[PDB]
Amino acid sequence: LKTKYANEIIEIKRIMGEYNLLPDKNSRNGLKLLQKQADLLKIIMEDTSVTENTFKNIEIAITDIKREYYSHTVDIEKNIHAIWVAGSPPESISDYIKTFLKTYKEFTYYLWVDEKAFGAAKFTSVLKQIAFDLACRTIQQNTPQKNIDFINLYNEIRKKYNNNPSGQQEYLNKLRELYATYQKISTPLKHMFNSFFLENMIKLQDNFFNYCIVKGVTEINDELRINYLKNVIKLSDDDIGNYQKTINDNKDRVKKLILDLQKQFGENRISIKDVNSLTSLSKSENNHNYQTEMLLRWNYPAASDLLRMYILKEHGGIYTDTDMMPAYSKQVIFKIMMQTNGDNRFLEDLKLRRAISDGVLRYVNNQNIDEVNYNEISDADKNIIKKILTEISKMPEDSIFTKINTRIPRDTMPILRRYHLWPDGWNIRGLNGFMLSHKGSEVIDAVIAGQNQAYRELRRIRDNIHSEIYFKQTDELSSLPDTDKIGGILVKKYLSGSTLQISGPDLIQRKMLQFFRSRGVLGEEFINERKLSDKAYIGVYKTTGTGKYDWLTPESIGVNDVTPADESTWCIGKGRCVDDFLFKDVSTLKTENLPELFLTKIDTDTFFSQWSTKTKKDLQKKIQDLTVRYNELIDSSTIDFKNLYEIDQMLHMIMLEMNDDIAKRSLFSLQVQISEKIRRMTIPVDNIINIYPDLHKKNDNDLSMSIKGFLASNPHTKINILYSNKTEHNIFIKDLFSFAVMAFFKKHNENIHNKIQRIKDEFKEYSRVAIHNIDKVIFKGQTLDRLYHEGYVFSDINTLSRYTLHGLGITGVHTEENLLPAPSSSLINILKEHYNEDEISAKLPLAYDYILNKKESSSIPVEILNKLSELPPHELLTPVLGQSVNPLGMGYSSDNGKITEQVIVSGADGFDNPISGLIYTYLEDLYNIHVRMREGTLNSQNLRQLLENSVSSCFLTEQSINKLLSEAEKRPYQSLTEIHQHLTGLPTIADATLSLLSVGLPGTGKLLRREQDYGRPPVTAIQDSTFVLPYNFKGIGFNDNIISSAPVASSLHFIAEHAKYTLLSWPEFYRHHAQRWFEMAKGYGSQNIDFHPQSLLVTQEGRCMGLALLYLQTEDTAHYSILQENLMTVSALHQTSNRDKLPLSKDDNSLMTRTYSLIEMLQYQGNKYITNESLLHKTAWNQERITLLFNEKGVKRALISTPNHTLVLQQLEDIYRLTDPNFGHADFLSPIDALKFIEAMIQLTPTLQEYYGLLNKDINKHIQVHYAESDMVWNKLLPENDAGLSTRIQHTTTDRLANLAEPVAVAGISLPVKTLYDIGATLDGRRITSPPTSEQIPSLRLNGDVLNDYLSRTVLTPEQADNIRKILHTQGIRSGTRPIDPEMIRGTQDDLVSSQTRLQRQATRVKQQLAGVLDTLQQHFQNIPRSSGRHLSVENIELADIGSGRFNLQIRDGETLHTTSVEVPEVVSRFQKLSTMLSALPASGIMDFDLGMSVVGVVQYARLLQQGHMDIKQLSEATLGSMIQIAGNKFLNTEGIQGFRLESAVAEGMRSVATRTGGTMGKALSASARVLELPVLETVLGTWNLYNSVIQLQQATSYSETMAARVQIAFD
Ligand SMILES: [Mn+2]
Repeated sequence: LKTKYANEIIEIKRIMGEYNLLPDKNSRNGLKLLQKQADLLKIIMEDTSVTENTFKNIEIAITDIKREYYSHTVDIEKNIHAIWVAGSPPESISDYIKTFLKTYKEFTYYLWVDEKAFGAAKFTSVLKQIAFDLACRTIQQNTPQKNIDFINLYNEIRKKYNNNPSGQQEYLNKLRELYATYQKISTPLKHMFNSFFLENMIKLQDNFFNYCIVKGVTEINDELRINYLKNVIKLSDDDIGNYQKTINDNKDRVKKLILDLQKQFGENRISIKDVNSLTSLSKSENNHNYQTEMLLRWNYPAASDLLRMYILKEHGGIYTDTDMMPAYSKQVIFKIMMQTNGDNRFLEDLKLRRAISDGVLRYVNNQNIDEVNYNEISDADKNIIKKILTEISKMPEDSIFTKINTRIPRDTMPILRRYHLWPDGWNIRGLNGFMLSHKGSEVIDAVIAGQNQAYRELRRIRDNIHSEIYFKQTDELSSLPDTDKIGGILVKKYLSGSTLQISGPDLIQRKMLQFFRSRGVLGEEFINERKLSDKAYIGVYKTTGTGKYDWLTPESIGVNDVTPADESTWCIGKGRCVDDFLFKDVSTLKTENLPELFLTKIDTDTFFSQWSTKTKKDLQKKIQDLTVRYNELIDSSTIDFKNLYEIDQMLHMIMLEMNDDIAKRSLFSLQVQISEKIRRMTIPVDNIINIYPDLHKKNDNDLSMSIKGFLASNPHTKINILYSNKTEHNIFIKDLFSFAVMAFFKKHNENIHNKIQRIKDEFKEYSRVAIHNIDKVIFKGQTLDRLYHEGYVFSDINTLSRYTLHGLGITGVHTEENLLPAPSSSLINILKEHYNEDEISAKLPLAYDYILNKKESSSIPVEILNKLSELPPHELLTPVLGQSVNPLGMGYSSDNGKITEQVIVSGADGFDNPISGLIYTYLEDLYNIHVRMREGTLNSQNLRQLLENSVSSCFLTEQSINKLLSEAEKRPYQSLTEIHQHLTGLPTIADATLSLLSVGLPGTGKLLRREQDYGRPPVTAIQDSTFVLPYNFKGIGFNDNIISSAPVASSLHFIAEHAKYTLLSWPEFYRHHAQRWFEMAKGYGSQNIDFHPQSLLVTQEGRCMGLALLYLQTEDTAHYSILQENLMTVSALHQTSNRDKLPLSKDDNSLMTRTYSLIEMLQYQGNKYITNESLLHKTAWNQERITLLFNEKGVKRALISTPNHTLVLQQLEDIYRLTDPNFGHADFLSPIDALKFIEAMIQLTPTLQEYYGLLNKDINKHIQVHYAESDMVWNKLLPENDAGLSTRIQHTTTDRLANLAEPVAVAGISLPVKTLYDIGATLDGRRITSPPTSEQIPSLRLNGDVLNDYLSRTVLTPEQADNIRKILHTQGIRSGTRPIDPEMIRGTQDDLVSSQTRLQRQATRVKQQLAGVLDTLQQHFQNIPRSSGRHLSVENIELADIGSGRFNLQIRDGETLHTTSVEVPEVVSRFQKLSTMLSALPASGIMDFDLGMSVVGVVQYARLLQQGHMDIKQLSEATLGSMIQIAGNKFLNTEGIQGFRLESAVAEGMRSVATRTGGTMGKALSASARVLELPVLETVLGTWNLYNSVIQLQQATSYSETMAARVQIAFD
């Protein structure tokens, strides 16, 4: 290994030198160097070819390095810190302090006192009262089927006790009894009472922080709290007096105690330190978690969990709790051991150590020994303990207690260890009640970061809007602050008044374990069995080779934890019912000042109630103008940025033009509501991931693994690996020039080409993987093009690339690191059964290796692998689909609350994206500054001119320009991110996006920026992460844990290869069943039946879930109608876009893309929900049960799922609306009729039953019903941003143009703009949306396809036909579209309009039917085993059966393979109808005009085909023509005339029909027959030949559309 490891050997020399050149080796940097060289030695020994001598040398080097690390120890500062809980009686405290001052001679006792939080207990009690009352109100209102006895009794007791406020104890005891009653409530109700209470309290805390923002205060005190209370609840003077009395009493108590102890021990010996004098308290990243802890705490008599951390970090020394006692000395413990005849029960039993410690306390402080509480102790033990105390009371006060070791290892915090004799055995655990550390310790930083992360995870309940409520997770000691358990603890404490911990000893132990693991090799002695070891604690008692532990000479001297005043000891006595309580009536809450919990509109009558007269008379007019727009913005289901910008800008201006305080508060409430709305409306994300690899690392295994994982996560994901060749080329030139400063070209080119070709070939067979060259999609005038041209090399270039590719239209998730899809809940549940929560993250790489690839390793049990193979890969991983981002259009990965640029999730196509434009402009400005600095020609005035007319000028401050000029003079060539950092003082452009937004969104943007300092997530941060880093498997979200809260797996619905319907023939399904649908609905009692069939999804993938969920969002008739119209419009647009292959305007295209992305995300989410029993209750189909649900259990919405389809049942108003996406909806008076109709509809009709998936199946066991426990669950699951599909009627370009009444003059004639757009008027390759100016009129062009469709749909007047012919003649047909022959364009008179319309309708119907017929023929022809080539060559067709359309088709395959069976009754039945109506025409006064026209069209199409004279498709079309001819011959040739032509017979029949009944119908029939008799028109044959020659080859469509176009040609 001396060759490969040679260079690293050089490295080790240098690290040794770094060890040698250390002024202070006892420092962090030296230890870092030590771990670096230890890891290098690890790398050396990991090589397989290592001799035994090298192993021994490495081992002794490791031992020496470990000894050197362990020798570097720090002597802690001589301080002792104790936190004074406001509610602490000094008589029980002072003694302990004296003890700690009599043994620790050279130590100063600092009592940390928070003067401004003396009254905070009452404030949090009032907040808790309000939150619980709100939770009770919402529970009662959300479950109106029954009244709750808990709520009734609770309101009863509160209201009754209002009479006697002085009876607090009477109230608290009755509340304990109330909790005893509450324990018997239903478990789902308990879960809702646990989620609500917590969410409401977090909301109230956030409201208080918002008030702190609006008052512009910097530090929070009691006066601020009292003013907030008076502004949120009516406060009388009595409660203010109570608050002040508590504050004064606390001040007097603390001053008296400190004065007494200072009189005894001296001035400087014991002192008071103010809590507010800590830098960490006001630190922004601590997020004011100290204030939040004051509210979310259940350990009342205990001290704060976060203050001790700050104190240890900023001061160092020893932190102790009040009731800790110094450990017993060696001599005293030895003597008590020998004086009790060897009975160790005295040194283990808690109830006895309590009495002994009480006696020692009384002796040390010269108090009466005989007064020791001796209860629950027998007389014999009492007497022996009495003699014990009398014997110890002779020993020198000095030799009664011991001290501890104040020399601790550098950057380590010892933690006391506690041993307890429970009845079940020995309980050993670490305690945060006694810590050692030193100032500037770094493990304290890790613990503080962990505490902040824990509070973030706790707040995740309210942060995540679409977060589930009902997870019945069992108690598992999860690292997650499991929200349900914490809410339960909080409710229990609020009700009764007296385990799990957010930031207790458990979290501290976890964080120290993680940090010591991160330390590396040298920490191996601080971790044992992947857990905290015995050397990370103090007080560890080694066992004496037996069951019990020897109490003489412990490994480390501890602290007497057991004391008569332990928090869990005296609490049997103190009732604590007055120190921390404030009973305030909540019914008088002022809802208008609470935007978090109540969304209110501008009620102009009551809004200006507390405003002063002058502010009213100045600003009321402007507010009244704002009223309607602001209410519209709030009530909208989408966010339009123009109105938001206008409203917010003018609200901010109004705020700036005011000096009041109440009106300022109301306007700030409006801004808060706006910001919350911005937070709520999330937009979907496209199923696209774009990885920008760094093509220089030695291994690409991570890239392949990431691509495989994202391919396996979902079968529709699109993956784009964007690499740039110019960037690599310029990097090569830069390396060669740097080498030249102080041959390989072919090697480098081969290396890059080989890597790119290898990644291309590994995923060659997958179409979803696209290897892209970035310098092939960017415009030449773009900033990136200039960056490549100049030779930009700086490492941030790729980040810029990402931003550019988002502005180019490439949406999705852009990333550089090799992301992996997050593991689903199923994989985690599988892994949990054989692993703990801390090993799952370690074993996940092996599981992913087994899922994506097929490798297995012995490090994982076989049963795990077998369980993993039983599930599909897409059921174990989370795909990119189903995600959502902020409406501002960009989200970023988070790292401890700071958003970074590892992952950029950029909205969805078609949605508004302001950040795109902002970053585009910013990148341009940075480029301009960079280029002007490149030549050194930048000065202050130029810098001002560059950024004018730009938002980035908001960063133009004097210090920023000064720094920019200084850095420009120091080094002219700086990367764009360096320019950004100089200009703004921000780390990343992601941080600058919000500041750029504030320009156009002032006030709201500033508010959202200010909320980041107060616990609220950044608005541009993704919360739920579906990705994990490949090297550490940590989610990239803000407040998520991938292990304990992994997302549920989504069920994927897979359908058969053959599609029963395609887009062309889909309307057949609606047409043939609509009438029977209506008849069934009307016969089952329906009174309102509406038909709005959908055409968005013609296949059953997703079981039409998406659409159904949309119909489930509506709660009102009006919203339902608006949604129905919008959906019909989008469906028509879809048919126009893809069935006809017609271009659309930009607005319509964006609307279609928005609706489609929303539908796909909704379908994914719905399919995920229905399969997970924790969220929606699923029941088998039973009419009585469902009626009981809809009548008794208060269920208002339900999803009825068949195997292949989904129906929606609602309870709008007082009627039950059953919605079928393919058939519209029906309205029923009672649920039972709706259920009967659903049963009949899905059961009776055979084609319906087969298509829905219920053929030959019992409907009582294959139809499921999914419903919610409470209606609010739907409000929690369904997204709020509908893209306006439910509130506002989206308008297509045609509707907008139809409103304009000004005509446009083209080619000398004037026609309306709507008609000009209809005929396909395009400017430079884009359909017009506005009246063209006179200059652009010559540039207009006519789209051939749109004009052809318009002609085939419209019955023009002769004058209009002349106008269109003239316009086409003077403008021409746009190149690449369908050429149109002017002879085709004609017009009809008034009397022949109905006939022409019916003919066009029949043409469409025949197109749709023949499409299905030809698909059937292709399917029948493809299942025939065919050898090499396409020589099927149908020998002979013959019509066999007359009633079912049986055609015997001999196939002359050459191998005598003959399939004489096919069922095509659509062709035969029309001719049967025509013949039977012709024969009985003299005896029937009925004439079917539509049937005649359809038959005429079919025979004309067959004539064109056969006159025109070798794969499956064209052969099947020729076969179809043959069967049309044969059926006509069979039905119209009554006698066997050899000289029989179908056209002549059909024409003669039409002529006889026309001559039997006169009129315009007869004239039209005669004209059709006349056309049939004569030879085909020259122009007709010309257009047919032109199509079949050039147009079919030009188009890439399948063959069905070409056949439909030909039959349309025939009908025209
Ligand atoms: Mn305690």
